[PDB]
Amino acid sequence: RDFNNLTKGLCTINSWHIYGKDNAVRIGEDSDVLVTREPYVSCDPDECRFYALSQGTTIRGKHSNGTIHDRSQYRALISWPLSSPPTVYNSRVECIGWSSTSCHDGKTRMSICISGPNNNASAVIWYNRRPVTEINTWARNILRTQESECVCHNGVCPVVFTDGSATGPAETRIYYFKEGKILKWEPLAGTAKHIEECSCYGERAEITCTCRDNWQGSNRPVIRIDPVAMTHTSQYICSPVLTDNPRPDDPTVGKCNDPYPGNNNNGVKGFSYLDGVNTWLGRTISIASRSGYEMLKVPNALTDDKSKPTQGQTIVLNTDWSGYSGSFMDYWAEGECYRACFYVELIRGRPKEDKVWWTSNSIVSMCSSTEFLGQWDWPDGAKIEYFL
Amino acid sequence: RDFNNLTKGLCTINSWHIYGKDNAVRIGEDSDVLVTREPYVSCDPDECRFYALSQGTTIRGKHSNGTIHDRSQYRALISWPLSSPPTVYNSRVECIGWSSTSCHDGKTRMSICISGPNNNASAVIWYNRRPVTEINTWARNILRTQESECVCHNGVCPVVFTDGSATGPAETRIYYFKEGKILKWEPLAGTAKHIEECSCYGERAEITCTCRDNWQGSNRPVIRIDPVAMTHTSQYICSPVLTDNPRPDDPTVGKCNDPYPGNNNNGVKGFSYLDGVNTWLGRTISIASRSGYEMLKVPNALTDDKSKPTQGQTIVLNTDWSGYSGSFMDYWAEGECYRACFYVELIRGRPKEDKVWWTSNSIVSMCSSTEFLGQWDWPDGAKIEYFL
Amino acid sequence: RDFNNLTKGLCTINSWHIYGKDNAVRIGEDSDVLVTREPYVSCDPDECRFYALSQGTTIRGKHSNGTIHDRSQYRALISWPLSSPPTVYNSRVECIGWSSTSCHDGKTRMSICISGPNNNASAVIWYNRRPVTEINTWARNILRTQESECVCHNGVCPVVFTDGSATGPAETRIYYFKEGKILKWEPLAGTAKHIEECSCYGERAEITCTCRDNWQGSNRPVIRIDPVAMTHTSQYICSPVLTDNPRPDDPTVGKCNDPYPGNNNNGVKGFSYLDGVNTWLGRTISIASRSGYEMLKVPNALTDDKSKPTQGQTIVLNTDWSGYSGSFMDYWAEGECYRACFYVELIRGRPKEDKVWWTSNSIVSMCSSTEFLGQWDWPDGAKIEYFL
Amino acid sequence: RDFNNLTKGLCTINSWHIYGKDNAVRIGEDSDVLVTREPYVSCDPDECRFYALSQGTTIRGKHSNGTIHDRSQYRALISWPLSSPPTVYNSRVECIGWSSTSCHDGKTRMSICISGPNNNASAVIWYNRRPVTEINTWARNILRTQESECVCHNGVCPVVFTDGSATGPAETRIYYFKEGKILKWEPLAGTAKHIEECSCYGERAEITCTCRDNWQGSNRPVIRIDPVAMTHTSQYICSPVLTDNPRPDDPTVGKCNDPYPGNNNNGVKGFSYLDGVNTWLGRTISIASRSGYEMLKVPNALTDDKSKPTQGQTIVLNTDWSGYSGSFMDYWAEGECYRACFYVELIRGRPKEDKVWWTSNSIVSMCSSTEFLGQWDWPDGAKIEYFL
Ligand SMILES: *[C@@H]1O[C@H](CO)[C@@H](O[C@@H]2O[C@H](CO)[C@@H](O[C@@H]3O[C@H](CO[C@H]4O[C@H](CO)[C@@H](O)[C@H](O)[C@@H]4O)[C@@H](O)[C@H](O[C@H]4O[C@H](CO)[C@@H](O)[C@H](O)[C@@H]4O[C@H]4O[C@H](CO)[C@@H](O)[C@H](O)[C@@H]4O[C@H]4O[C@H](CO)[C@@H](O)[C@H](O)[C@@H]4O)[C@@H]3O)[C@H](O)[C@H]2NC(C)=O)[C@H](O)[C@H]1NC(C)=O
Ligand SMILES: *[C@@H]1O[C@H](CO)[C@@H](O[C@@H]2O[C@H](CO)[C@@H](O[C@@H]3O[C@H](CO[C@H]4O[C@H](CO)[C@@H](O)[C@H](O)[C@@H]4O)[C@@H](O)[C@H](O[C@H]4O[C@H](CO)[C@@H](O)[C@H](O)[C@@H]4O[C@H]4O[C@H](CO)[C@@H](O)[C@H](O)[C@@H]4O[C@H]4O[C@H](CO)[C@@H](O)[C@H](O)[C@@H]4O)[C@@H]3O)[C@H](O)[C@H]2NC(C)=O)[C@H](O)[C@H]1NC(C)=O
Ligand SMILES: *[C@@H]1O[C@H](CO)[C@@H](O[C@@H]2O[C@H](CO)[C@@H](O[C@@H]3O[C@H](CO[C@H]4O[C@H](CO)[C@@H](O)[C@H](O)[C@@H]4O)[C@@H](O)[C@H](O[C@H]4O[C@H](CO)[C@@H](O)[C@H](O)[C@@H]4O[C@H]4O[C@H](CO)[C@@H](O)[C@H](O)[C@@H]4O[C@H]4O[C@H](CO)[C@@H](O)[C@H](O)[C@@H]4O)[C@@H]3O)[C@H](O)[C@H]2NC(C)=O)[C@H](O)[C@H]1NC(C)=O
Ligand SMILES: *[C@@H]1O[C@H](CO)[C@@H](O[C@@H]2O[C@H](CO)[C@@H](O[C@@H]3O[C@H](CO[C@H]4O[C@H](CO)[C@@H](O)[C@H](O)[C@@H]4O)[C@@H](O)[C@H](O[C@H]4O[C@H](CO)[C@@H](O)[C@H](O)[C@@H]4O[C@H]4O[C@H](CO)[C@@H](O)[C@H](O)[C@@H]4O[C@H]4O[C@H](CO)[C@@H](O)[C@H](O)[C@@H]4O)[C@@H]3O)[C@H](O)[C@H]2NC(C)=O)[C@H](O)[C@H]1NC(C)=O
Ligand SMILES: *[C@@H]1O[C@H](CO)[C@@H](O)[C@H](O)[C@H]1NC(C)=O
Ligand SMILES: *[C@@H]1O[C@H](CO)[C@@H](O)[C@H](O)[C@H]1NC(C)=O
Ligand SMILES: *[C@@H]1O[C@H](CO)[C@@H](O)[C@H](O)[C@H]1NC(C)=O
Ligand SMILES: *[C@@H]1O[C@H](CO)[C@@H](O)[C@H](O)[C@H]1NC(C)=O
Ligand SMILES: *[C@@H]1O[C@H](CO)[C@@H](O)[C@H](O)[C@H]1NC(C)=O
Ligand SMILES: *[C@@H]1O[C@H](CO)[C@@H](O)[C@H](O)[C@H]1NC(C)=O
Ligand SMILES: *[C@@H]1O[C@H](CO)[C@@H](O)[C@H](O)[C@H]1NC(C)=O
Ligand SMILES: *[C@@H]1O[C@H](CO)[C@@H](O)[C@H](O)[C@H]1NC(C)=O
Ligand SMILES: [Ca+2]
Ligand SMILES: [Ca+2]
Ligand SMILES: [Ca+2]
Ligand SMILES: [Ca+2]
Repeated sequence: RDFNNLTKGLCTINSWHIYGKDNAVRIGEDSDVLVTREPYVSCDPDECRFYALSQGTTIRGKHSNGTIHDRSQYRALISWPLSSPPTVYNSRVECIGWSSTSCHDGKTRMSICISGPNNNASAVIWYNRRPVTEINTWARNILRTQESECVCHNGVCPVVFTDGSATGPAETRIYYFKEGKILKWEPLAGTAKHIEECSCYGERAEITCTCRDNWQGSNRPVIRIDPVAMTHTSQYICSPVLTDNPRPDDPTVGKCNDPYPGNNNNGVKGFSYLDGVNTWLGRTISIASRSGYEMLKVPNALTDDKSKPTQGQTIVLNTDWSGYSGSFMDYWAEGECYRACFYVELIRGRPKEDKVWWTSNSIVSMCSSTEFLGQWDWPDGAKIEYFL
Repeated sequence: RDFNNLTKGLCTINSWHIYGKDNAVRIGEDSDVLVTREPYVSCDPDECRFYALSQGTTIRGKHSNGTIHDRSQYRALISWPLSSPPTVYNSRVECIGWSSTSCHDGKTRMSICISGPNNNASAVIWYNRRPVTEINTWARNILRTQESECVCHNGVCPVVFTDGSATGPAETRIYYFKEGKILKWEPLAGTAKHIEECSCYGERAEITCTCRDNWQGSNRPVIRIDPVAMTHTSQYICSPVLTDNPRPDDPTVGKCNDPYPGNNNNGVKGFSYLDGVNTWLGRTISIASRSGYEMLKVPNALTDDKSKPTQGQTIVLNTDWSGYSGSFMDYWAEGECYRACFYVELIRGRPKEDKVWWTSNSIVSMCSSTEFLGQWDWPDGAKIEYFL
Repeated sequence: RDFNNLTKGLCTINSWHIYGKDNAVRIGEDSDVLVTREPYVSCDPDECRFYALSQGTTIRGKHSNGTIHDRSQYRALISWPLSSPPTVYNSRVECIGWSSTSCHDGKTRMSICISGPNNNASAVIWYNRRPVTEINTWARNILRTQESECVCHNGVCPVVFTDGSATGPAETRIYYFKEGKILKWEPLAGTAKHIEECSCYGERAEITCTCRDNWQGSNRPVIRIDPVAMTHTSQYICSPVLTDNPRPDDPTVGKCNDPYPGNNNNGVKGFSYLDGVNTWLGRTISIASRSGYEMLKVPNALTDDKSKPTQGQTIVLNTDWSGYSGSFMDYWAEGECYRACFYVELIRGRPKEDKVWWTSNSIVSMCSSTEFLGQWDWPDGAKIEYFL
Repeated sequence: RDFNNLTKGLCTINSWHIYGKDNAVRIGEDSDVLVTREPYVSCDPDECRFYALSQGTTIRGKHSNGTIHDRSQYRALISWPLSSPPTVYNSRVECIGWSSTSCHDGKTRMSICISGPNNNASAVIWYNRRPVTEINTWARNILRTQESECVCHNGVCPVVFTDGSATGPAETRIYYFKEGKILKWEPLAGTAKHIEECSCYGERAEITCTCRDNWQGSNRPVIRIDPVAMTHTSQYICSPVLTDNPRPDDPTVGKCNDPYPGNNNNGVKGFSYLDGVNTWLGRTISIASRSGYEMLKVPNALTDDKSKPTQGQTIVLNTDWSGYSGSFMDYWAEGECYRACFYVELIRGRPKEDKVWWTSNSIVSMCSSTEFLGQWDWPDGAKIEYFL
């Protein structure tokens, strides 16, 4: 009932423990589960929930044929209980649209969905389950945003949006919202060349976003934001451990303010926790496809351009599919420090498993632990052959 | 916890943004979704919900054969969460009957369903989930009401009812209710010749209803109601832009107090927001069938008998089916002014798509924006051929 | 939050209006609806709900074969929202057992289920969702109770139970409960020869039950109970309009303290509202099967042994099936007087419709009105042939 | 809102009455019910709920093939309403893992799930729906815990865990938790040789657990715990009535501090209420398989090594399958004394019913009564042949 303030710092991460997993494609083989993608996880003061962009069909309905396409009029942002499937009967629709973000400021929740044709799209900002502000396309080519939660400090909650080419210079803006209303906005500044799909967190009154350059970097852009002063800066992560996909093999030396060359015009949403010696990077294991997934401890990855791993943890094995991944935290948990968490989207279907006509996913999520705990891998677990 | 008072005026409408959409016939192909029609949208102080008249079968059950018929003992008024499907397991039954209306007065909700044979029907008025007043048929031929929400001001909530022929003079009455109890009622007065199915809103302590003349006007009747004095008047919308369906082509000059001739004995429930220069009319694009849907800005449409459009927005394209449409607003939203909203019913099945045996629909709804936002079209999206 | 007191008297009943109906066998043809029978309706301070004894299978599951049998280990008392179907996913299990009753005393709800073999059955009394008192069989032959709600006055809520033969003298007792605990009990007294299945209501601090003599009366037993003094008496309804089924045709003169002869060893649960000139009897239309259903106004039916009908209302037509019927009222509704209500069970399947292997039902319920409203009939509405 | 204190003693148990039963495999033949095993029952201050470890598939989905295996990444602890089925749409996931326990301390609920490979497993302790403490494997061979509720006294809630061989000496520890945090822990002490799967209760500020020796006793280990002093002791139940399974026939004299020999390396989770003359033991009827189930009154079973039964009650007959069983009580029920309750898991499928490919179960539970009530048997009730 008063706005949350990013007061604490992050706990030390010595390993990751399972937090939620829904087994959605298994259970969807014989239950009424909706076809999604682009999932994430966000918390309220009293419950943390799973989120995704619906495709408007169940996995076994006939209209599941064709769900590899990203934007259409039948998609919506939906949320559901932690670790249940997106069912037709248990899901809550937040807003209509084929790109989103959402965060709670302590008093209530802001949601933003985007819909439109490519050259005439528009975002409307929902605060306390009601429509308040709308924004229209500025550069007239697929206006999009984070696809994972935003972060708020005393009422102000910044959101990064890109409008323009995904294969050349684009127009990115950081908007500062409070209670649904635009306070100010700025264009992207600093050395990042291209921003797409930011995954963010905050600690000690600062917001950090690890984003995706689609144009030309296989190393990742980072935006640091100040919610009080309402300003931001951008860099690339210095470390040679490259975490975009597809990507060239790891070099010896990395790049701090320029894209690392080697693969152009493609990527994946990813994240990292950047906290000095306590820094952990997430990445696909295949350099060529979204398959496998690992967490790697690389001290001072952001600043040191020769930093190599110090400890690791396999989250998904290379023979299993992964996809998008992002950051969230439960800022309303009791304790001295923010515990860091992430989710990994596990895509099943087209394009890699071409023998069915649909695309869908399941979620796995994890949080940090100060113990050095043992590891297991967490694959989707459906057998595509049962759907034939 | 005290009665709502229509205090504000309407915001300026410079375009319309998506508000809710449920994709019910898509998802019903493989989920347990009920067969409906005659939908609308109404808001409580804490949530806005979708409503419709159930047919008592799911779309894929065998009893869906024959649901083109309008009145029977198996229909009921049901409500469900905003932007979910009318599912068997997520729906709430408000009352039993094949015609309805419903509004919240600030303290609690009044619902009215009607059932009976044609020559002996009856309305019972429910207030706070309990039956309170009943009214019996006065002219003994299909007693009916709005099929969309009523509007309340300080406890009084007026409802328009018609009893009699749909193809000649009928008996229409406006009843003023407070907490379920009839305060007074009047017969229709003013120049409207025939009223059927009113769609209403209020601003600055006045209620406006745009209704359907079935007998002989292709231009629409309007009733202005005063909830304090409890009086009303009626006219037709002056503008030559004709918004009933089927209808003759648009003339040059319009009619203010007489039906515009050209099509007799048929129509569709429709609406409009009548606010001086800030006036917007909704209509089907086909003059011959309920197909396509558009919003048109026609300044002073009610009074000027030569008013032509000034700006437009396509809501459904002409190759896709539409149906009934109406007005609602969220009178409990924060702000200086009432934001105007509407829904469009999208009928699928018989009679136009004769290769299945059922009739059902989905909902699309929209609210206004002061920005000039870009447009997309919003079709039902099912493929009838999957139901064969 | 303090016990309800039967303070008011009954309103005048000049006709009956629809209150709830669920269309369960229609919708069960293609939804996951449970097989029930022996339904009734009971109200809490904030909601009225539907109740029945489950058979532990859905209508279309294979285990629905054999549900004509009455007692087994798989039955339970369940409640669900007013006018929805008993679905697997929307139902609440109150207690386990193949005979029940349930009422709310103002503070919280008492439920009683009975299970056992025929010669060793037992009742356990649940108050505030917890087990409190248990009673064991006294005469060792199918211990049973009302199959419809009990009625409470200032904490005391009496329940009638029969243990023994259904085809000869039995042992009936009236137990007075308060907060789950037996205060006292008495054996049946007065002139009724055999009690089975009582349907009760209260007005002005008196409880009236119309019961079923199975042994030898086609006229019905009535028990009047005093909850303060905790005493009771019994008679038969004097009127020649006979309301049990099967039954001989209506005589000219009736019997006040003896069973009317003509049909032995069979019956149906039924009810009546006994209020001087304002008295209304419910009965099947067939004298030979449970088919058709009507309400009849017979002034002073209880006392006058020559009373004939004065006004009527057809509830179900004779070509459609009916079954059990009973009384409830919403003692927590605002108003000067108790409005009288009833439900009718509509059985579908074996034994009359032998071409399927299951038995199940739907509910229709009605309440009274002081208006003289028009009538419609309310049949189940499923087509058995869709289940083949 | 303040911690529960084990204040009362147990009521006298003169027979057992039905409390809950869900009929899950019957209803799962045609509803979306999840495949489980290892169920139990736990109560909150306001509701008692059913719990089990999910297999991540519905009974009729294809992924049900192979659910005889115990540990995998697709299992989770779920809870659902008392006496409903574990449905996809009505279940709540508590934590991820293939072994668990859970109890409410009066203020809120602690849950512990365990996942991992066999040689690197880990427990994480959830308090108030959030992850708080994690523990890693100490002896590196299937770290497991109770599979039924723990018991709390003024904030401290002890849990027994075993890590190591199931066929030789293992490492067992008793951890004392308060609000999610480890206060202390001890290794097992006293004369018990092997602990696996403890079923516990408390009365007068003492916790009693009846556990399973898998290695070599057909008589059962008992741990008595003191939550204030945080200490414990262990013995075997002295009585010759042997309650593990498989087991040799009952001897004449029993063993108080040594395993009774006769069957090595196998068992079943079971329980008992140990209260002087008021002592009741539960056991399978077959000495060779988990089939049949009975309650037996054996006065002073724990201490007297020649104690024989005095009274009995058949719960499941020998021709029907049983499985695991355990103890719970509703410590928040009104009354002078704790009423004792238990559940029995009823396994259906492989390995005994090899003609299907899945394994699943239903629950039956019972509580005590001071009346001598009559008995019935409570079998699962599905017919396997309907699943072919
Ligand atoms: C029980 O549970 C515990 C807890 O999980 C288990 O213990 C963990 O075991 C993990 C696996 O062994 C281990 O993870 C690794 O940690 C390494 C850190 O070790 C180094 O430092 C420590 C301390 O200083 C030393 O002891 C040790 O000797 C090392 O010096 C990481 O280096 C490991 O990551 C790399 O290996 C894996 C494959 O094995 C790669 O997938 C990964 O990407 C890393 O290697 C690639 O990238 C680097 C960096 O640029 C390159 O140098 C390297 O050549 C690889 O590059 C190619 O591949 C990538 C990806 O395909 C591609 O992009 C690139 O182009 C190249 O093609 C690893 O993360 C945990 O630290 C350990 N935890 C703890 C606390 O012990 C235990 O085993 C369990 N089991 C049992 C049986 O009990
Ligand atoms: C990006 O997004 C933006 C936002 O949506 C898009 O911009 C919008 O584009 C819309 C389509 O062009 C446009 O809508 C039209 O607005 C007209 C107003 O324009 C006039 O005034 C402005 C300013 O004064 C001038 O600039 C302009 O030159 C005009 O003078 C309306 O007139 C349009 O409606 C009519 O056209 C459509 C078909 O195009 C008809 O369906 C509709 O019914 C209207 O026409 C019929 O009715 C009139 C009135 O009686 C008749 O005169 C006419 O002949 C037609 O009559 C026949 O048809 C009807 C229906 O079948 C039948 O009943 C009758 O009998 C006859 O048979 C239209 O509404 C928006 O204004 C514009 N918005 C803004 C802010 O710009 C942009 O394009 C998007 N795209 C891209 C690529 O970026
Ligand atoms: C619009 O809506 C309104 C509101 O519903 C409709 O108006 C209602 O219409 C009803 C049907 O006509 C009517 O109901 C009947 O009321 C009779 C009362 O009428 C008498 O009194 C009034 C005033 O004093 C007089 O005007 C009138 O002339 C009469 O004197 C009841 O008598 C009727 O019930 C009997 O008839 C039906 C069949 O028609 C039987 O099923 C029923 O059981 C009753 O008859 C049997 O039982 C009696 C009593 O023992 C016997 O005497 C008789 O012979 C029958 O016995 C056989 O059958 C039974 C059952 O099978 C069996 O057990 C026995 O053994 C024998 O075999 C009836 O109830 C409403 O009163 C009326 N309401 C109002 C306010 O007007 C209107 O019509 C609608 N329609 C339209 C088109 O607008
Ligand atoms: C109506 O409802 C009421 C309420 O339920 C019903 O009344 C109950 O009826 C029950 C069944 O008769 C009865 O239960 C039995 O109680 C015995 C106690 O009786 C003794 O004491 C009383 C009073 O002192 C005396 O009246 C009586 O004469 C006796 O002396 C228990 O002994 C019974 O348990 C044993 O029998 C059953 C089979 O019948 C076994 O399954 C069970 O395991 C017990 O026997 C085995 O174990 C013992 C102990 O070591 C051995 O000595 C014995 O030989 C058996 O051993 C073999 O089998 C086991 C299991 O397979 C195996 O492990 C071992 O190796 C050996 O192979 C039984 O529990 C209730 O007490 C009674 N309740 C009341 C209040 O009356 C009434 O009947 C219902 N019916 C009707 C029609 O109205
Ligand atoms: C956050 O800080 C503001 C002042 O900046 C204060 O009013 C607010 O209550 C603080 N938040 C919380 C959760 O205390
Ligand atoms: C899916 O659609 C394609 C064309 O878009 C069609 O050929 C294909 O057969 C469909 N798949 C199935 C399984 O119906
Ligand atoms: C509406 O007006 C009445 C007086 O006409 C007042 O009592 C009521 O509280 C007002 N409504 C609200 C929501 O304040
Ligand atoms: C629907 O009913 C008609 C007659 O009312 C029948 O001929 C038709 O075949 C039915 N449709 C289907 C698909 O069963
Ligand atoms: C019912 O009567 C008792 C006294 O007999 C009184 O305490 C109670 O509050 C009354 N009930 C209500 C609902 O007022
Ligand atoms: C129902 O059970 C009977 C015997 O109890 C069997 O003959 C019959 O065929 C079954 N019905 C169906 C449709 O399976
Ligand atoms: C339990 O005991 C503590 C003191 O040991 C006390 O504070 C607490 O309130 C007691 N529990 C309850 C439910 O009263
Ligand atoms: C289950 O899996 C086995 C091998 O694991 C396969 O042979 C069997 O046929 C499957 N069962 C069914 C009914 O599909
Ligand atoms: Ca890239
Ligand atoms: Ca018309
Ligand atoms: Ca009889
Ligand atoms: Ca053993």
